[PDB]
Amino acid sequence: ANLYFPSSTTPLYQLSVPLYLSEPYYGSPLPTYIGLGTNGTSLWNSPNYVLFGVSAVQQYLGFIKSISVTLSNGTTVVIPLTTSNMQTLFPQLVGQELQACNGTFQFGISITGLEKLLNLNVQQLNNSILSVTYHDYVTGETLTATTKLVAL
Amino acid sequence: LTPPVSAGGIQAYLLTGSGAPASGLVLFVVNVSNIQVSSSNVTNVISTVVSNIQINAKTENAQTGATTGSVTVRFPTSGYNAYYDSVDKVVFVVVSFLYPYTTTSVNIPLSYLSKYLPGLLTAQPYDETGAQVTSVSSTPFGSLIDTSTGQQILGTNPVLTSYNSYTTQANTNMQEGVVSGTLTSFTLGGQSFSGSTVPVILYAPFIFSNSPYQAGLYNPMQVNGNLGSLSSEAYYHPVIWGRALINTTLIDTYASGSVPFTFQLNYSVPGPLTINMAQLAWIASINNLPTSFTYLSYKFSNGYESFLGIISNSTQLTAGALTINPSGNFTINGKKFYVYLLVVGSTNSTTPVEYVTKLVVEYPSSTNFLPQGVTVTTSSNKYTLPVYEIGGPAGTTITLTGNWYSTPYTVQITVGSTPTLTNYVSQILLKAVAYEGINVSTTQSPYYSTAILSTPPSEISITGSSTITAQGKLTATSASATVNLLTNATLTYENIPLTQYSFNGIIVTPGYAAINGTTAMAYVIGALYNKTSDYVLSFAGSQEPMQVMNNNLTEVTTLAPFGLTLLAPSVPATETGTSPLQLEFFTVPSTSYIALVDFGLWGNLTSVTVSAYDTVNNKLSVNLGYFYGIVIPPSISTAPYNYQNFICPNNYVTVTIYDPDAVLDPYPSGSFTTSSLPLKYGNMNITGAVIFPGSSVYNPSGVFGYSNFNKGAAVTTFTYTAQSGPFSPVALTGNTNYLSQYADNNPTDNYYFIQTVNGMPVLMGGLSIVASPVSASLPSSTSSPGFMYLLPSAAQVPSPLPGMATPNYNLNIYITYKIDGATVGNNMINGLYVASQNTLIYVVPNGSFVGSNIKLTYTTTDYAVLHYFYSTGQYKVFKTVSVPNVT
Amino acid sequence: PSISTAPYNYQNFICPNNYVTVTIYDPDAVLDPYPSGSFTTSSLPLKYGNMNITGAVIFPGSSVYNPSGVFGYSNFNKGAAVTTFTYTAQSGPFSPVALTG
Repeated sequence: ANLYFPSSTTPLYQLSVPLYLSEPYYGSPLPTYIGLGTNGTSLWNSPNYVLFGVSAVQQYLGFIKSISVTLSNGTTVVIPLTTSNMQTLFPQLVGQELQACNGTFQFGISITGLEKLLNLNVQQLNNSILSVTYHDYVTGETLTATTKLVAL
Repeated sequence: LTPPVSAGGIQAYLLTGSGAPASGLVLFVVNVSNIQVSSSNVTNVISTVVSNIQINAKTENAQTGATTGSVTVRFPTSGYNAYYDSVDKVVFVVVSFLYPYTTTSVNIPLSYLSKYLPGLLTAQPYDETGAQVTSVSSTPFGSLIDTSTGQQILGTNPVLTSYNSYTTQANTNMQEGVVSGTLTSFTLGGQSFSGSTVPVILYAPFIFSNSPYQAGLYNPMQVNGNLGSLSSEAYYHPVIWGRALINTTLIDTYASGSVPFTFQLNYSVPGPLTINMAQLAWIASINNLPTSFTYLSYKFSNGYESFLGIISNSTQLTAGALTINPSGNFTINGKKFYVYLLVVGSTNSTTPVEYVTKLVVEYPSSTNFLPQGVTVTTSSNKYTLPVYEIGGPAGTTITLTGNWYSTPYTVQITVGSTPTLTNYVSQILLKAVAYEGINVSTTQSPYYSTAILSTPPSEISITGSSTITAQGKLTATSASATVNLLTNATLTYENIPLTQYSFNGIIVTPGYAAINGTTAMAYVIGALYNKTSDYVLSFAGSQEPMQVMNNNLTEVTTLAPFGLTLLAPSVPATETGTSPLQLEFFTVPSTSYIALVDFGLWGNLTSVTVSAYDTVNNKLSVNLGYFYGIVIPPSISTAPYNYQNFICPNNYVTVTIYDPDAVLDPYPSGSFTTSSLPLKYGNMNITGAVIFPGSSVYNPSGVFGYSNFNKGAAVTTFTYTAQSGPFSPVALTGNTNYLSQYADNNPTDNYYFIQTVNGMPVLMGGLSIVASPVSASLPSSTSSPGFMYLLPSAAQVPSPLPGMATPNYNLNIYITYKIDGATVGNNMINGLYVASQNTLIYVVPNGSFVGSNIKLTYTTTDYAVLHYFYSTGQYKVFKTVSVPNVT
Repeated sequence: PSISTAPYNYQNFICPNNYVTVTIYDPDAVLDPYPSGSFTTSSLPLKYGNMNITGAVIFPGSSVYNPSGVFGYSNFNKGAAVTTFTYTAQSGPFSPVALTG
C-alpha cells in the first residue's frame, strides 16, 4: 500500500485538496467508511458490512501520521503538526470508498489550517515540498504522500 | 427524476406514496434504444428481452450493503407478459410480490405506476404480436419458467411465505430478503445492453449513495466555476458550500401515507481548535477567594451580566450598600451554607437583574463518597435564584465581607472603570451536531430525494471532548486542593478542615456576541475532606448545559455526577483523580446560522457527515454519508443578441443566466412553506423547523412522532398577483411575513429562507437588473421580490437527474423605440418594464436606442460563495445586454 | 493421496462477493450415492442362502426407523421414528444447520 496525490505538479491557490489512498488490502463492497479520530486514527467504521447477518463495529486500522514541509540546512529535520491539531485536522466521521474491493479512500482536507500554522501562503513565503503521511496496521507500513511545491 | 441515472440494465420501483395503493408490487424497467424498436419488431424484442433478464432475490442484513448471498430465477417466455413503452423506448414488466398478492397476479394501475415512467400516459403500452393495449397484467410468482433444468418454479417458495406475512416474516433471522433483477448480455438487433442500479428497490437499505460515483454523493453545482488550483490530484472530491443545495438520497421504503423525515448533520472543522470563552460567572467560597481585586462586569448579548456567587457561612453577608437575602442556602453535616449571587457594577441594584434557576451542585457523600445532588434554595423558597447587584461609583472600595464559617474572610472589589475580563483560551476537540425537519410527499418514491441546505435554520448542539483533573494535597487536618478543567480554567481551594467542605464553580460561555449569555456551560464542584479508616480528600462534580432564556438561566440537561476518590491509609499524600470533560453548548434553533458564522464551522476547512431518520414510523440511517468544501466562483452566460434582434417585433434577445446556488426548490409544480414541531430524530424529540409541502403555510400542534400531532390549517397561501403596471409585471404577495418560510421554484424568494428576520431579506439573492439610460430596477423597492414567476428547465449534466435543480432561468427581452412615447393608461411607456412572467421589454428614447444597455448581476443565494474566491470578481456574477453601433 | 501446498486468492476474504471453494481429496470415506438425501441406519438379519448373517441396513428418510418382523421378504415392515433427526438453527452466533436429536 502507498499514499499519494497523483499531483506533484500542484498549483497553489487552493484551500481544499484531495488525494488517493491506493490500498487494495482494505476493499469492501460499498458503502464502507472510517471514523477519523485521536491521531487521525483509522478507526474503521462500517455498519454496512455483513457476512451472514452481523453488523460491524470499529476496527483500529492505523492513523494519519503528520504533516511535514521542509527545513534544510545540511541535516535533515522536520516540523510536526501535533496530535491535538490532528484530532481536529482529520476529525472526519465518514470517508467513503470510491470503488468496491480496493482502497481509494478520499479525504479532502484543509489548506486553511495548513496555510496558517506551517506558514505557507499563495507564493509569498512558500516553497517546499509538502508531504502528509499515514500509517496503517492494514499492511504494517509507513506510507507517505507525494506532492512537490514549485512555489507556484 | 432520481435515481441518478443508469440504464440498459435494471432499475426497480416500489408503488407507495401518499395514499399508497398496494406496496410490494414492483416495476422493472430495462432500456433498449441502441437499436430502434418499431411496432412490428416489438414482438421479437420483448420476448427475447424477457428471455435474457434474470430476476433475483438477495439476502443481506436489512441495513447493510455488503454481500452474503442471492439466488436467481427467470421470467416466463411461454405465457409471458411483456410490454413496451414506445416514448421512452423501454421494455418493462411488473410483478406482484407482498401479502395478500404474493400468491397471485393482480392488475397494476398505469397511473400510480406512471409516477416513475412518463410516456405510459401519453402513449398506451405495446403488447406482444404488435398489438397495443392500455392494460398491464403481471407474471404470477410460482408459475414462472426456470432456467434450472428448464422447469417451472414451485407454487410455494420460501420467498412466498416470507412475503405472505412480510409484516414480520420479511425480517427473518439475522437477514432480510429483497427482490431484485439483473441482465446477462445478449445481442439482438445488432447491439448489447448492461447497466446499473442505485437503491430504489422494494426494500431498500436506509443509507446514502456511493455507487456508481467515484466521489460518493453527487454535486450538480461544483464543476462550472473558474479555477486553476487543482491539476490532476482531483478526481475524487465530494463538495458543497453553505446554503447552496446538496441534493440527498434519502433512501426509504418502510412507510405509508405522508412520509416525514428529520435530518441530523454532523459537522466538524479541519484545522486546530482553540476556543475563546468569556467568564460568564465565577462562584467561590471566600476562604478560596483573594482578599482584594479589581473587576467590573462584562456584558452578554441575551441580556445578562457577569457575577460572582459568594459562599459565605455568615448569617448576613456584607457586600455593597446592599442587605442581602440568601440567594441560595443549603446545609450539609450540621453547618449551614449560604450562596449570595452578586453582579458587579457602577451601582448597587437591589432588584435582581438576572436569575439562575435550578442549580444542581454535587459534593461527596461522607461514608461512601458517591456524589450528592442538591439544589440550593432562598429563605423565601425560590429555585429561581435572584442574581442581585452590588457596586457603586468607580474607584470605590467595597468590602465583600462574609464569614467562612464564622471567622471573617474578605474579597474587596475595587470598582473598575473598564472590565478586567479573563477569557479562558484553551485547546479542546469539538464536534458539532445539527438537525432539520421536513414532511415529504413527492412523486419520486421510494427514492425520496430533494434539496437540503448544508446550513440549517434549525437547532445545533456543539458537544466535544476535553479533560478535567483534580489535584489535592492530603495533609492530616487541612487540605490544599485545586481542580483544572477546559485546559487552563481552574478552581482553587485553600484549607479544607476535617469533616468539612469548600465549594467552587464557574460558568463558561463562548466569548463572542450571540453565544455568550445566550448558552452557558456550568461546572460546579463540591469537595470534601474527611477520614473513614483512611484519610480522604474527594471531589465530586456535575456539569450542566444551561441556557439563559427569559433572563432565567434555564437548565437543559445535567450531565454526569463524577466522583473522584483519593484514599491514603498512610498519613501524608498528594494524589490526583481524572474525569472526561464535555464542553456542551446546546444553542437556539436560528443560531445555526448566526453563531455558526461567528465560530466558522463552515468553509474550505470543514467536513460533513449526513444522516437521516423517518419520524412517526421511527426508521433510522445506519450509513452516514459525506461531503466536504470547495467554494467556487459562479460562471454566467447569456444567450444571443444581434443588432437585428432589436429591429422587428419578433426578433428577440434571449438570456439564460447561471449562478449555481440560486435554486432551493427542485422539480416543476413544487412549492413549500415551513412551521415547526418537536419531530422525532433518533431516541428523542428534536425541535426542528418542519418544511411543509404546498404554498399553504400550516400551524400544526401537539407532540410529533406520535398521533398526538394533528396538522393545523392554512394560514396564508402565497399568491403571485398580477399587477396592473406596464405590460402587466406579476408580483408576489400573500401575508408577506411568511416570505420567511416561503421558497419556490422562482429564485427570487429563495433567500428569505434562513437569511431574514420577519420577511425582510438579509441576503439579497436572485437576478438583479438595473437599466440605463432610462432607469428601472428589479428586485427592489420599485418592484417587490418575486416581481415575476420563473421556473427551472431540465437540470445540469452535473445533475445526472432529469427535471430538477437548474440555476438556469430563461427570459426573452427586446429593446424598442417605436413604441417610445406611448402610454398604458398614464403609465408612461419609456424604460424597462417587465412583460408578464418570462418576458421583458426595454424602452428607450428616439436617439439613445443605440447605446441602450441593461446590466444583469445575478446575486448569490448562498452566503458562503464569498470565502476565498471573492478575489475572482465573479462571487456574484456580471453580464449586460447591449445594442452595437453600426454605420 | 499426494499433494502440495497451494493457497487461494486474498481478495476473496477482503470482499465476500468473492469467496472460495477448497476441494479436498480423500478417497475412502464416501457414503451413499444420494446427495440431497438423508438417511438412517439400523442392523437386521440379512437372509442370504441357508442363513441370516446380521448387518447394517440403511433406510432413506431422516427419521429413525424401528424395524419389525423377520427381515428378507415383501412380508417385512420397516418401522418409524424414535426421535426424528433435524438440522435446526442454533441462533445466537451465525445461524448454522446443526443436527439435533
